[PDB]
Amino acid sequence: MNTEALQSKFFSPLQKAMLPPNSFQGKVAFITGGGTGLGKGMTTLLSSLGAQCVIASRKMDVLKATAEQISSQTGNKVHAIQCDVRDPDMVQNTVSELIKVAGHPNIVINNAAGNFISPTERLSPNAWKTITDIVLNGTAFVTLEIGKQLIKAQKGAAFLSITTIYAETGSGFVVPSASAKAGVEAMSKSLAAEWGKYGMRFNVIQPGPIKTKEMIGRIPCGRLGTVEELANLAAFLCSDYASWINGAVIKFDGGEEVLISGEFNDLRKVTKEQWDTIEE
Amino acid sequence: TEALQSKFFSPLQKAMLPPNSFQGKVAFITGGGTGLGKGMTTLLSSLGAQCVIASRKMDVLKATAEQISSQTGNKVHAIQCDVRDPDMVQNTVSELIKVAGHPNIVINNAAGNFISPTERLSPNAWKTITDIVLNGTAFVTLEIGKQLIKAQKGAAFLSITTIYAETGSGFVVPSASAKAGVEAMSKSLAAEWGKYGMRFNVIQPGPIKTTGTFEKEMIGRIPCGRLGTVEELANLAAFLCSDYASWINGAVIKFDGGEEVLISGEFNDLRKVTKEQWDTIEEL
Amino acid sequence: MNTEALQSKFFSPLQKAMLPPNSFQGKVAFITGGGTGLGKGMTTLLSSLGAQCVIASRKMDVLKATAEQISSQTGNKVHAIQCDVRDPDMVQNTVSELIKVAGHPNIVINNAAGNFISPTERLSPNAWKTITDIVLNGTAFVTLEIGKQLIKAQKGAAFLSITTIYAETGSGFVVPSASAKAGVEAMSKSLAAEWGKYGMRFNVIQPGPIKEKEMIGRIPCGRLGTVEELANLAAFLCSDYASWINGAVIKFDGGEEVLISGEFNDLRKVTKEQWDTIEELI
Amino acid sequence: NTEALQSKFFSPLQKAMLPPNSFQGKVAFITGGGTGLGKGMTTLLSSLGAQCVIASRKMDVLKATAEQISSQTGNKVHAIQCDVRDPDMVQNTVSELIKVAGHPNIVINNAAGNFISPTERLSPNAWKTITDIVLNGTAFVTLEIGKQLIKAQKGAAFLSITTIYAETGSGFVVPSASAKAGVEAMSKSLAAEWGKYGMRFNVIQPGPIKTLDPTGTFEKEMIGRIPCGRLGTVEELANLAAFLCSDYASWINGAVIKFDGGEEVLISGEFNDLRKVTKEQWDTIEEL
Ligand SMILES: NC(=O)c1ccc[n+]([C@@H]2O[C@H](COP(=O)([O-])OP(=O)(O)OC[C@H]3O[C@@H](n4cnc5c(N)ncnc54)[C@H](OP(=O)(O)O)[C@@H]3O)[C@@H](O)[C@H]2O)c1
Ligand SMILES: NC(=O)c1ccc[n+]([C@@H]2O[C@H](COP(=O)([O-])OP(=O)(O)OC[C@H]3O[C@@H](n4cnc5c(N)ncnc54)[C@H](OP(=O)(O)O)[C@@H]3O)[C@@H](O)[C@H]2O)c1
Ligand SMILES: NC(=O)c1ccc[n+]([C@@H]2O[C@H](COP(=O)([O-])OP(=O)(O)OC[C@H]3O[C@@H](n4cnc5c(N)ncnc54)[C@H](OP(=O)(O)O)[C@@H]3O)[C@@H](O)[C@H]2O)c1
Ligand SMILES: NC(=O)c1ccc[n+]([C@@H]2O[C@H](COP(=O)([O-])OP(=O)(O)OC[C@H]3O[C@@H](n4cnc5c(N)ncnc54)[C@H](OP(=O)(O)O)[C@@H]3O)[C@@H](O)[C@H]2O)c1
Repeated sequence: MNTEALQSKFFSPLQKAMLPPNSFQGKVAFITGGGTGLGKGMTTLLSSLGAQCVIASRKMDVLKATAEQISSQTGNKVHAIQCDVRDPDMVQNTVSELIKVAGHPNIVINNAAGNFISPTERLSPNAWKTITDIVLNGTAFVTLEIGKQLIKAQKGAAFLSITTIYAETGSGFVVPSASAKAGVEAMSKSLAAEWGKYGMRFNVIQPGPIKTKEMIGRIPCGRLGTVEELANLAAFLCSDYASWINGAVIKFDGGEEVLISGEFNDLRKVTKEQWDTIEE
Repeated sequence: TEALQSKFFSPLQKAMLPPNSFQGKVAFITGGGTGLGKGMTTLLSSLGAQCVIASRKMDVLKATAEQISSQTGNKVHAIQCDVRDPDMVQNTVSELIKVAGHPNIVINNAAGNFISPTERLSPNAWKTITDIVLNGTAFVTLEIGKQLIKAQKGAAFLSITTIYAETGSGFVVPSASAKAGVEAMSKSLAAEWGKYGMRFNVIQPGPIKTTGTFEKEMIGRIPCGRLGTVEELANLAAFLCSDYASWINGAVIKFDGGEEVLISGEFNDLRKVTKEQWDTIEEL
Repeated sequence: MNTEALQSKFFSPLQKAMLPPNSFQGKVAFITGGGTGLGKGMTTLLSSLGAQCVIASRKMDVLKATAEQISSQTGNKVHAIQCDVRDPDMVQNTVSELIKVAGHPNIVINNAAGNFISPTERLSPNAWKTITDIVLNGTAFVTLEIGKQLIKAQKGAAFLSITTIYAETGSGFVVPSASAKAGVEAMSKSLAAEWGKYGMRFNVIQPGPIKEKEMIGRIPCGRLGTVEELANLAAFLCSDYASWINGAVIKFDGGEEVLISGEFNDLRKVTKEQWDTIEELI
Repeated sequence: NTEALQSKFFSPLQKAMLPPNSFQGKVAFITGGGTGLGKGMTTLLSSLGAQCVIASRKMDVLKATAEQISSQTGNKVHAIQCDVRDPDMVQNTVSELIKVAGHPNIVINNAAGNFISPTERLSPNAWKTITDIVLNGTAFVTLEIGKQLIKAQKGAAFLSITTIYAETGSGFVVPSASAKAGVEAMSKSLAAEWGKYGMRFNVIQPGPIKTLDPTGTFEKEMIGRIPCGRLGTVEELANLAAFLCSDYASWINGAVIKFDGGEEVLISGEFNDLRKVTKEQWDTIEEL
């Protein structure tokens, strides 16, 4: 069969829960940006596997609707907490409330982000600072405060940051996002080293484009990723099956980064007949 | 301090994937008779995969194949193969297709290593490691790949390298070079062979439990406070070779308890500094 | 001869200017943090090679002194401008003065930084934010503003960011710095790609420890680096000899990163006779 | 325009950068020294006073190049015939190098082979050929010189020329990508292991250098993938190589330097394809 058909047959999405039913029972999970997109998918999966989930972002309206929607789907409680992660006080309140309504988290997912697609010369200083504040400082603030509380309580936890494939390579047009996300990965590798002694491990997923265009022509797997596939990976990394995975950075991108970064991968449209000619 | 690590990084050694979830799947595992390869074969077999294992020593291979087979009730086939010989590799792939079918899962795990000052290695010793690790994975991949293209079938490929493949390391230089070559190949074929339904990933393991003071010292370099287990490694490998990971391609996953981030961080040696010392140094 | 002597003989520092005399004549360089340490070293060399340098940091006192000190040493004028790089208004005023007194820069060195060595638990959100602000946002604010000006003027420039070896790997105890520095490296690689069309190139040096005994044992070259050595590498990367070097990250660390990062490098104190024993056992 | 800015601001400086005679008294051993990049590097080092020894398979081209450079610089270049994949030839070659010139201060591993081909069309032997020349050849040369240098209590600066795809991998050049990646891991390993012997090891990863494309349109399309807007030159590469092999770089060890006009960062960046978007198009995307 042709490319598209091989890709569809051999890279078909498996969009159901992977981990055993109720495997996350008795675990508390905290997800920033848990009300939409990737955060929402991860919450849905964790809740449905029995985790007690707490989600936090700026828009209380969307947050409550999502918490209520997942709650009635899974039977398990999702708590919503309004929080701007770039404000240390709201963060401190948020963690205080987190611990009151659920208890110390076993799973912390740093997923809240902001992004502008723009030529960099059209960005104001404030536009840049906004992305940096939400992504990097926001993740630092949440990690610092939860980290401090866990040390005091002598409990550990699994941390996961969702970054991006361009965090490692950089990219034009998404520059403050690229910088801030790169900062997030270094933080994770840093705290994986520093905080092992406290029972805290830190890992990263770098996603490519998830269905939530013909960037597909740049994806060896021949489709966009799905939220449910990403969530399975996240759940695995935040589970006890992955208790020895620490400091890891995992690409979830259908092969996109290796494709675009490989110098001669622009020969991929060259036909059989054209190859016969080149070899002569 | 070691109680927090023991409680919070406790190994979970049972099968993580759903029972019988690899039914109808065929897995080919080089170096399948021992260590990490055995543990991976065991897990895949217990989840219903039909496994084929291949390496040089037939007696160990047969014993392992028989021992797993009676534990799981699913058949494991042994094939004698020196992966550095293209003819033997050809016969092996052919036999694999004959007795089990085209593989859905390919695991390149066969390896050799010397721990030695590089200046003590002969050219032959160097070339041996390169042949087994790099050319062998290549030969296996090339041949399975050609058959899969012919048959219009795809597969998930997995190579076990090491944390020093990315960084290099003194004393394991030929291994470091060959394993790095293995990683570049996976990334290369993830891009080239996606169009054929083949995806390619890599696990970089740290020290796995395979006077006892060296072991104790090794742990001091590990944030998770213990060595890894074979069963944990196999859960990760089975995950990567499962349809749950059908959009995972070109990935490199450290399985090391945090060891690489610890040793590679410039100021991580400051972990030995005590709280009372920190109080003094913060005043300065 | 022993290890120490081999290292001494074969890795000896050459602390003199490498590039041809007056090869930076007609070039203007802007160096943040150029009043102390590595910044001062780099200014001294670029000035001594004929560049018109402009240095910028918070403390006018030290900045004015350094500028006069280098100027009298080299004969070429070094302008000081007071600037907190985390304050975008000051950055805007600073770049405007740079262009007024010297001209559009040909060389831009982002070197201003701050750091705390501390357990991460002991950091306040403010302490964290301060490092992030100086290092990442400061470098961004300076680059944004100068870049905008160079695009408007249709001129290009070579940019250089001084980071560190732990920016790529992370490190405990220096976590806000590691994060901000990694951010700076991603920025450089991003703008190397985006701004090539405008004649701007972006490179990075990752230094190890520059002029304790504990490190020297982790440095294959067996000594700390010198400021003059680092300055030669920086000068090369900001020169027309490196006009095709863009998006590069160069470790300047005596081999330290490869040493500490390599799993079996802890075996480096094993003696010949122990190696005899180890081999026999296998 | 864009071509005017790039031409003006990324203009090649193709003359020697290091001080005249700065390599007098030094000996340099270069594999593949007779052609292309190796030749260019040999020429510069000779011109700065180094005694060069070049080695590869074809004695005819090698001897010609050696003579041609010697006459241009007045400094002797020795040719030695050697297949780097043959450990016995390598041993004889190093022994000759030491007898005719001395223990090398500079070692440049530049000999290579490559196929551009769908991986499916490669025989085992074709794959093995690339691995043997690039990885094993570099190892054999390094192993033998290293052993001699240790025995003599001398050190040296080692340099390997790889490629931008050694770190990323790449379809269509898979044996070469793998072997070159092995070469990089080797440099990093020996930077750590052999520092104690006074040996340092660095790498340059070149992008496309001005020495399949009969019309000239593939080259033109390659340039569109390069921020600097041109291909690199041999003389520029040679300048970077000489810097890394000079005493000015005596504290540079385990480093990997891209020399690529920004190509690798351009192609690796997910959203860099947005460089095609015009000012007017951006005016609408930002207005939403
Ligand atoms: N979707 C993809 O194809 C893709 C690809 C690559 C990477 N990613 C990464 O994956 C993550 C998820 O992104 P997404 O696509 O699901 O949604 P998104 O468009 O990135 O939305 C960001 C989320 O973060 C929250 N947020 C924004 N500012 C906040 C703040 N100051 N404080 C607290 N929360 C804040 C938002 O909720 P509120 O508005 O209520 O504050 C929202 O839920 C991001 O980190 C992104 O970088 C996604
Ligand atoms: N164990 C660890 O702490 C650890 C840590 C990091 C990475 N790793 C990696 O994990 C993998 C598994 O190693 P292990 O610890 O299970 O034990 P091992 O001693 O590395 O196992 C070697 C395996 O490779 C096979 N083999 C060797 N030469 C072969 C050849 N030429 N052709 C075919 N097969 C060959 C052996 O079988 P035969 O003898 O029958 O040929 C044996 O099964 C290796 O790739 C290793 O590099 C292990
Ligand atoms: N020194 C080493 O062994 C080594 C090792 C690794 C990395 N590095 C890196 O190399 C670079 C050189 O640092 P260094 O060691 O020379 O001194 P440093 O302490 O790292 O840098 C301080 C410099 O930055 C300026 N600065 C601080 N905050 C500023 C702000 N808010 N706005 C403007 N300027 C500011 C300071 O001047 P004012 O006080 O007047 O503001 C001073 O000149 C740094 O980027 C550092 O990260 C150095
Ligand atoms: N030019 C570029 O655009 C570019 C780009 C990326 C990387 N590179 C790298 O830069 C280096 C130089 O490449 P190049 O373009 O000058 O030519 P090349 O085709 O890459 O290298 C051929 C050279 O290697 C020698 N050689 C081949 N097999 C040998 C063997 N078995 N033993 C000893 N020598 C052998 C050849 O001499 P004999 O025929 O006499 O044996 C010739 O001098 C290579 O390592 C290449 O990988 C170049």
